[PDB]
Amino acid sequence: VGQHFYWQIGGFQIHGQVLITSWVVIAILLGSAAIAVRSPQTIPTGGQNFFEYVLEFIRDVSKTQIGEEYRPWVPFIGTMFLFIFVSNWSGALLPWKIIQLPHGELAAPTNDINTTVALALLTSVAYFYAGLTKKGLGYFGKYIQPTPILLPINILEDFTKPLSLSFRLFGNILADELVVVVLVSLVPLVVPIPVMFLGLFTSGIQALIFATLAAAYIGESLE
Amino acid sequence: LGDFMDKRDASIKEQLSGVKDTSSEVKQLEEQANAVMRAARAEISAALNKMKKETQ
Repeated sequence: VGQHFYWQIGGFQIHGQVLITSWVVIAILLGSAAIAVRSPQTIPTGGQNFFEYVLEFIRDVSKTQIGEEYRPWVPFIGTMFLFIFVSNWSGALLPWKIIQLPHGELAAPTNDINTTVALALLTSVAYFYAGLTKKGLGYFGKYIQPTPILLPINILEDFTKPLSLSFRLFGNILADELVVVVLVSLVPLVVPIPVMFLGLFTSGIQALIFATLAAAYIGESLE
Repeated sequence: LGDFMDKRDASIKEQLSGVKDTSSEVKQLEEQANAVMRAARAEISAALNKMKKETQ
């Protein structure tokens, strides 16, 4: 219910949920990835099997969509998959109503503006750079050979697509926060029992659809 | 996390390459096993006929 910020000034007014949630989720993700890659065997053992299953999932969803050179963007789209996956599970699970904050709240990284618009902005910078790379440096995909009208709408869609994906992530995670907060504010938690399954299913497939939607748009960057 | 499956597939890769060069070597060695007795039998009849001319 308190989603704005708290006054931890650092040169500009910065959001507190953004900072702490994204920092701790990146920290636990790298703590999971780093300690289990120290001593891996050639056989897919206990955690290495799970990590390699995730990575071959990313290999398939990156091989089917983009083009001939998806492998350097597999790190980007894979860290994006892992981020959305663990942040959705942490929003569904990790307790943040018993801990109280004097100025605001602390639920998830995508609840606020910054860590969804940052994903949109990084993807858009990647699309413009990859378009100036794979295509020439005079005119990127904007240039209109067949139709004499599509010239402004080309840059207009190249502007309105990242914000659209941002709004997708918004309308998912903010809706999920509303579900969980009003559903635990109803009464003692005998009611969330069937709804938790639907939330888990939607969160997992939310991670998957964000992954394939990043893949599709670096595919358009390739095109 | 990539080289671990790269190795497990590269084993099948080197295996199929080995069987290909193997089959090539099989046909070549059976060709030479035919060829050595064929060369002996042909050249011995050659020298037979040539020395038989001078014998006549």
